[PDB]
Amino acid sequence: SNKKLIINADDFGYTPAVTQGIIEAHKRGVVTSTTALPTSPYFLEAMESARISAPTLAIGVHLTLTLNQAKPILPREMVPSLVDEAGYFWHQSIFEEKVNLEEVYNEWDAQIISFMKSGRRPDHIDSHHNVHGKNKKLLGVALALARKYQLPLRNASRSIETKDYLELYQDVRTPDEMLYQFYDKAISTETILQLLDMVVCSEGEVFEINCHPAFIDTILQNQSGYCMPRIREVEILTSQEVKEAIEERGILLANYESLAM
Amino acid sequence: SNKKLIINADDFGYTPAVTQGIIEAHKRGVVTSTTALPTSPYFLEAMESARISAPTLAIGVHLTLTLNQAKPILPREMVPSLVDEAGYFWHQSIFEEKVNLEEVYNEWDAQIISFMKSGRRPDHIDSHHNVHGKNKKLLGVALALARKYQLPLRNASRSIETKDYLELYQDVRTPDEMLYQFYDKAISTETILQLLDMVVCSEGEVFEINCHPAFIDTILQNQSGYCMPRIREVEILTSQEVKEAIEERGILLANYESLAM
Amino acid sequence: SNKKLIINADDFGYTPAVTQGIIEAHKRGVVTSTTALPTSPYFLEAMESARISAPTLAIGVHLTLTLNQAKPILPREMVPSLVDEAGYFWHQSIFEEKVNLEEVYNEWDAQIISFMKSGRRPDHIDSHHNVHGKNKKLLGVALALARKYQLPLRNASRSIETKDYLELYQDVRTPDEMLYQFYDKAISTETILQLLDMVVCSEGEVFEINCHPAFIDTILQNQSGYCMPRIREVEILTSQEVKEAIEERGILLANYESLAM
Amino acid sequence: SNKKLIINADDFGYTPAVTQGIIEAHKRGVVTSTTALPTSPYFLEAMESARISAPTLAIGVHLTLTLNQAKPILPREMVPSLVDEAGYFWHQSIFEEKVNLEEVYNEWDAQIISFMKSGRRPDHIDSHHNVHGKNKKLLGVALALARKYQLPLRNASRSIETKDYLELYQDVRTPDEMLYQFYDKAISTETILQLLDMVVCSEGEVFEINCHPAFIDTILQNQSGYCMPRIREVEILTSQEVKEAIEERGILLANYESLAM
Amino acid sequence: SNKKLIINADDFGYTPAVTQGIIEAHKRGVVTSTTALPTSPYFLEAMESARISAPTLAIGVHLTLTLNQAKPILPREMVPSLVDEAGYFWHQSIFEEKVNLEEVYNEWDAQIISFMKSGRRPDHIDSHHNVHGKNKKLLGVALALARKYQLPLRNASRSIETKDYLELYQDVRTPDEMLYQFYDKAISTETILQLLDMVVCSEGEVFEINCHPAFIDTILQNQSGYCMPRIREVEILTSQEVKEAIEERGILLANYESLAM
Amino acid sequence: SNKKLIINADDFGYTPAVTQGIIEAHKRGVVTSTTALPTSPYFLEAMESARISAPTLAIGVHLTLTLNQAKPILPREMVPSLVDEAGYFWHQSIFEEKVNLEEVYNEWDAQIISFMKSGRRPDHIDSHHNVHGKNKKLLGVALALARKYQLPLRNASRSIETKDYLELYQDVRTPDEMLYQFYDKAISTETILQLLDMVVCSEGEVFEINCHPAFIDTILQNQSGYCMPRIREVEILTSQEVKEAIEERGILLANYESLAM
Repeated sequence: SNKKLIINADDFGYTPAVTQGIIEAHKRGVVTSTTALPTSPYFLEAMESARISAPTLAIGVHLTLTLNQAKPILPREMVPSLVDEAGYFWHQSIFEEKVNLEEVYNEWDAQIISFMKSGRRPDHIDSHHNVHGKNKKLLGVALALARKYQLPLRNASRSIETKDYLELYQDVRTPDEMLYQFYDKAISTETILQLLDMVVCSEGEVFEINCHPAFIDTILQNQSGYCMPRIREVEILTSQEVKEAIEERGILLANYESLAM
Repeated sequence: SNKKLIINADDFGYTPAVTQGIIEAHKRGVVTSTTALPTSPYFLEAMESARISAPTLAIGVHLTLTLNQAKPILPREMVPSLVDEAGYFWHQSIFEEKVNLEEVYNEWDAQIISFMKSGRRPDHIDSHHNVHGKNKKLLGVALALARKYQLPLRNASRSIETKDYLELYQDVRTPDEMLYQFYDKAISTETILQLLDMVVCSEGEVFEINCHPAFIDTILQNQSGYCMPRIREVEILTSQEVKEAIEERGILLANYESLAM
Repeated sequence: SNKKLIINADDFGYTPAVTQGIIEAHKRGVVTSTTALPTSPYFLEAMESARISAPTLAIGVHLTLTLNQAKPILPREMVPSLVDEAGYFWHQSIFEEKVNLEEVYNEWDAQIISFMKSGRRPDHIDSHHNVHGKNKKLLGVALALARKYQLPLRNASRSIETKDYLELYQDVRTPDEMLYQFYDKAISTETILQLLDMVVCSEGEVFEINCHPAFIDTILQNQSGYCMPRIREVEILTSQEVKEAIEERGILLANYESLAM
Repeated sequence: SNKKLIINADDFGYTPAVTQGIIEAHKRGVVTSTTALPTSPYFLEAMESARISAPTLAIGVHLTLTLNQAKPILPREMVPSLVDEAGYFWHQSIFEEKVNLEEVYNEWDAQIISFMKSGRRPDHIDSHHNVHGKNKKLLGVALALARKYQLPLRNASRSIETKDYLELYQDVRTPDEMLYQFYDKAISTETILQLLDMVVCSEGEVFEINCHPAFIDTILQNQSGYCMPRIREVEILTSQEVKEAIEERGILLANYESLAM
Repeated sequence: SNKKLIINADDFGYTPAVTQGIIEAHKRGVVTSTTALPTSPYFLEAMESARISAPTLAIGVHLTLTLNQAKPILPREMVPSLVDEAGYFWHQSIFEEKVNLEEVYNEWDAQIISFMKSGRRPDHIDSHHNVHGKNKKLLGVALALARKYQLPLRNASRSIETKDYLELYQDVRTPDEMLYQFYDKAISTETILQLLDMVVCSEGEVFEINCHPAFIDTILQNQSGYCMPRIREVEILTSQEVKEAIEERGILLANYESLAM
Repeated sequence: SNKKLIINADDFGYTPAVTQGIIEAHKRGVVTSTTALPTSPYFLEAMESARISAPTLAIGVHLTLTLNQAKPILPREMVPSLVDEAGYFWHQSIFEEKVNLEEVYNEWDAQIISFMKSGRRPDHIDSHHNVHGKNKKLLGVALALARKYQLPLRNASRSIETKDYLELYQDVRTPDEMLYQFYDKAISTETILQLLDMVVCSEGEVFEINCHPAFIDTILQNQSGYCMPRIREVEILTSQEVKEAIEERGILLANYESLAM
C-alpha cells in the first residue's frame, strides 16, 4: 500500500512574513498544505497572496482559543468565557479551565464562516496550540463542526495516553498518524529522515507532519515566542536532501483532498 | 447561537453595468453572494469579470421563466409552453397559467448546465421574479433539481400564507428566513437596520436578505422597469453605517457555502 | 428530456503542443472537458496553463498502465508487475497479461494523488488506451478508486459484447453512452454529425464523445503513433459547421460536473 | 497619408461607474484611449482595474484646475491662487483670472507625479474643461510639462480663432485637429458620422474625438451635472453602425502611442 | 566588449500554433524575442497570450508587403500599388517592381499603428521576407518609420554586397550582423554552433539570429510552404546543448531593449 | 517648487525574503521604488513576484562590483580585474585599486542586459556599496551607461567633498540630494523625521532616501552581516507616523519615472 504524507504548515495568515515563508516552503520545498487563521487581521491578504502566487497550495482552517494578542470573531458579550478582561483570548496555559463548550462551538463555527469570506471552503480543520486535542470535550466540539461542515480533521493525539481520541472520529476522516516532532530543538534534517522512516515502517495509509516555516518580520517577533527557528524550517523543508529522502522512500506527497468527506 | 446573514445580489450577468454594480457592492460593501442568469448573453463575460476582479464573490444560479426580452436555453420546439409567439419567455404576469412542469424541469436543468459552462459549479439556486415560489408545483420542480445537483435552494416563502412551502424542502438546505423587504420604496438605510434587528430577534440560524445593486447602462434601462433605485442600493450597501450595524449586532456575513449539501 | 454531451479531449499534459491544441479546441471550439496525465513530466505545466489561459476548461484524471516512454508514479520495486526491464510501462499489446491488480490499484491511486498536487481535484476519471475497459477486473479497480475518491468514471464499453460492464457501475456515475468513433480514418465533419444524430436518437441522458486534438511538436512525434490527424481534429472541433450542428439539434454541451457524486 | 483617429474618453477614475463604463466602451466599442484624474480618490483603483481587465486600453493624465468638489494635490498653502476659501479648485467660469502660472506648473507637475504612483507613465496629457486651451499662458505651462516629461499633448484649439495655438507646440506632438463636438445635446450616432466625415474631408493625418462614456452611480450623480447622457455615449460608441462607419471610411483607430516623443 | 546575441522568432501571431511554439521556444529555450504580424487575424490573441503566459518575451513588429493570402491594413484604393488584382499582397518574387514608396510608407505606418491596438509599443522593427533589405529605397522607408517612432531596426544586409546598407542607419540602432542561416535545410544543432562561433570570431558587439519556431496547426499547413521544420527549430532551440554552447562561449542573451533609442 | 521624495529599497532580488520584505514596505508603506541585483540567482523570481503581486512598484538596476559571495555576469577571463583568485567580486575595501574601467563598463553593461532578461527595462541605475560614487572615474563609467540606455542615475555624492560630482552628470537626470543616513545604528523613526525635515529645509526639488527593508531568511543570514535591522526598517516604513510625517510636510512621494530622459 502506498504511503500518503501531508506536510502542513501551521499559521498561514499569522503575519505577512509567516505567510510568505510558508509560500516559499511550498513552492521551493515539500510543504503541501497549510492551515490559516481567520482570527488574524492578515488572513484575507494571505488568502489573496495564495490565490495569485501559490495556486497549488492546499489550505485548511486553523481554529483557535489561545492566539496571543487576538480577539475572537464573536463579540465578547457572546463568548465571555473565552476572553480575558480586555477581550483577548486566554493564554494556552490557563484557557482549558475557563472556556464554556457551547461558546467554543459558536466561536469556532464563526471562525469557519469567517474563513469562507475568502470565497474558498477550507479543505480541513486543525487548531492553534492543538487545543482540539487538549481534552475529549474540546475534541468533541471540533468533531461536531467537522460533521456539520463535512471536513476532515487533524488527528488530535500526540501521546500514547490520548490514542483513544481517535475512536471518537468515526465518520470524520483523519490521518492515521500525527507526526508532531519537528519543532524547536528537534529542527534538523535528521529529524525529518527519522519521521520519514517512521512513515515507511508503519501500517497507516495517511500521515501528517506539521511544521511552522516562516520568514521573520517584527509582527512575528512581537507575537510569537517561537520565532527564529521558523527560518531554519524553511531551509530544511526546501533542501534537496529532504526532497530526495521522500523520493527514496516512495512516499507520496499529499494534502487533505485525500481525506475528503 | 450565532446569526449567519447571506446578502445576495440578484441578476449577476443581467447587463454589463449590473454586473459591475454588484461587484462594487461586494468589494466595497456587504454583499456576500450573487446569483447569475445563464440565459443572459452577458453571462460568461460576467463570470470572467468575477474570476479576475471579484474572486471572493460567491455565485449561485438565477433560474428564470420570465426574463424580459430573453429566450430559454432549449429550442422553442422542446419547451413550447414556456414562450410567446416569437420564442421569448412569457411575462411574469401571465406565465403561471401557461407553463408545463416537465418543460420547466428540462429548461431549468438546461440553465444549470449552461451555468457550469463557466467552468464553475453554482453554490446554490434561486429564481428571477421568485418564480420557484409562485406555487408549490413550480417549487417542487426547483427542489427536484436541487436534489439532482445537490445544491441548497433559496427559501421561497415571502408571506405567512406560504410558510408551509418550507415543509417541502426536507433534505434541501435553505435559509431559515427570506428577508425580501429591501426593494423600491423601501430602499433606505433604515430598512436595512430593521431587517438586521429582525435577524437578531429571531430563532433562525441562517438568514438571506436579497437585493438588486447595479450601475446603470442603457441595456438595463431597456430591459428592466426596476432601474434607477439599483444605484441607491449600491450606495446603501457600501455605506459605513450599514457595515457598522452588522458589526454592532454581532452578525456573521455568510454565503451559501454555509448550506452546502 | 434534454441531451447532455461531454466532448472530452484525451491526453492533456501529454506534451506542450498537445496541451495547447486542446486549449484551442476548447476556447475556439466545442471541447468542454479534458483528462490529464499526471505520469507526464509536463503535467503541472499543463495545469498551470489551464489555470491562466483556459479557466473554463473542465479537467479529469487520465489513468494509465501503458503510456509509451513513461514510468509509473510508484517506484518499480513497489509495482514490479507494471514495468518492463528498464522500468517503463508495458506496451498496450502485452500489458493485460502481466499486471497484478493490487499493484494497478496502488499505482492508479498514486496517479490520482499526483493529479491533486496541481491543487485541484479531478472532476472525473478515465484511462489512456481505455485500459479500465480492457476487462472487468481492471474496470473493477477503476470503480473501486471512483468510489474511494467519489468521482464519476468514463463509460468503459465500446462494443456490444462489453455492454454488461455498466451493470457494475451502480453508485459510480457515468455517461449513458461512450461515442468513441471519432478517430483516425473516421476523422471528419460527417462522423461528428453522425454521432450527433446518434445522440439525438437515443434514450440516454448523458453522452461522451472523446477526441484527441493537439498541435504537433517533436515531443508528440517522438511519443505517439497517432500524431498528424490530431491537428485535423482541432480543425473540425473548432469549425462553424460543428458548432451549428449541436445547436440545430438542441444538444447541451456539458462536462462531468453533470455527473458529480 | 492614412487617417488616424484617437477616440479618448475623458475622466477615467472619476467614479467607479465612470471607470467601468469607459472600460466597456473600449472593450466593446471604439474608444481607444482614456485620460485619468489623479485628483480623484478612485484613481488608483481605476488603474488597477485597467491593468487586469482592460490591458489594451491606453491611458493619459487628465490635468485639472477646476474639478468640482475637488482639491489640488499640493497643500493649499503652496498653491493659494488655485483655490477658493475652502481649499477647493475654482470653478471654470472664473479660475482664469485667479491662478498664478508658477503654482499651475507646480500643481500640474504634482498631478503627473501623482499619476505615476500607479506605477505607470501616462502616455499623454490633456485637461478637464480644456483649461490648457483657455489662453496661451496656460497652454505654455502645459507645454513646459509636456517637454519635461516628453509626452504628447491634446490639441488645445477648439475654435478657428485659436488655430495659432498650434504654432507654439514645436517639438510637442499633437493631433492635427480637436473634434470636441460629441457632447450633451449633440450626443447621437449622426454626430459621430458627421465627425467621421470631417476626418475624411480635412488635410490632417491625426484627429482626436473626445467623449464622456460612463455607467451611472450615485457618486457621478452627486458630482457632475453631466450624468445620464454618458450612458448614451457608451451605447453609441459600442454600436455596430459606428464601428462600420469607421471601417467604410478607411480610418485607422489609434492612441497617443502614435504621437510618442 | 561583451558579445550580445538576440535570437528572434519571426511570425508571432501568424497562427495560434505558431504563437504557442514561439512561446515554448522562449520559455524553455534560447529565443529572447519575437516579431509579430499585425496583418494576421490572430495577432491580438497572440499579444494577449504573451501578456499572461510569456511576460518576459520581448516583441517587435514584423512589417510585410508579401504575406501569402493576406492583405494590407489600408484599403486597396489607398495602396493600389501594393496588391494584385484581388487585393492581396504581391508575391516576394515580383513586388519590388510594383510598389510605390509612399504607399509602402503609409501601409507600414498603418501596420505599426495596428500593432499598437494591442496596447503595447513594439520594441523594434523588422520585415517578413526581409523586404526592407530588398533595395536601399525600401530600406529608406523602413528607416524613416524607425526614426518617426524611435525604434531600432533589424540589420537588413544578408550579403557582403549590401554591407553599405548599414551606412544609412545613422541614429537608427541595429545589430552589427544579421545571422540568417538558420533555415530549412540548414536546420540543425551544427548550424547553431557554427553561428555561435561566428559570433565569437567577429568584431561586432551585437548579433541577431532569426528563426521560425512553431507548433503545427492546419492553419500553418495551409498558409505556409515552410511548415514541418518549424518544430525541429523548437526542439533545437530548447535543447541543453544549445544553451550550454552559448554559455561556454560567454555570449550574453539579449533583446532589442539593448538597442532602444 | 514642490518637494519630490523617492524612497528606494536597495537589494531587490537578493534573497526571497528580502524581495518580500521590500514588497511589504511598498504595499503597506512609503517605499516607492526598488533597485534589483541581476547578479543574484533569485533576480528573475523577484521580478515575477513584483509583476503579479506589486504592479505599482518601480524598479531600477542595482549595479555591483563588490557583492559578497557573488561573481560577475561575464566570465572571469573577460573581466579578470574585477575578481579575486576564486572568481568572486573583490570586497569593497580594496576593489577601487584593482579594477580596469573598460572591464567595469562591460560588466555593468552585462548587468543591465541581464536585468532586461526579465522583459522589463530598469527605470534607473544605482549601485551596491555606492561604488559609482567611489571616485570620478567609476562615476564616469556609470554615466556613460546612463547615457547609452537613457536612464537616470542615483546622486552619487554622500559628502560635501563630492558635491562637484554632480557637475559631471550633464544630461543624466538625478535627484538633487542623496539622503543615505537611514542605516544600522540610525534605524529609527526619529532619523526618518529628521531626513524629512532636511527635505523641507533644502533648496532642491528631488530627494532620494535609500533603505534596506527585508524579511529574514537563512539566505540573508548567511550572505549579509546587515540582517536583523532590516525588519525594523520594514516596521518603520509601514508606520502611520511616517506616512503622516510626509503628508504634514507636503512632500510628494515619487519614483524615478519623475526623472526619465
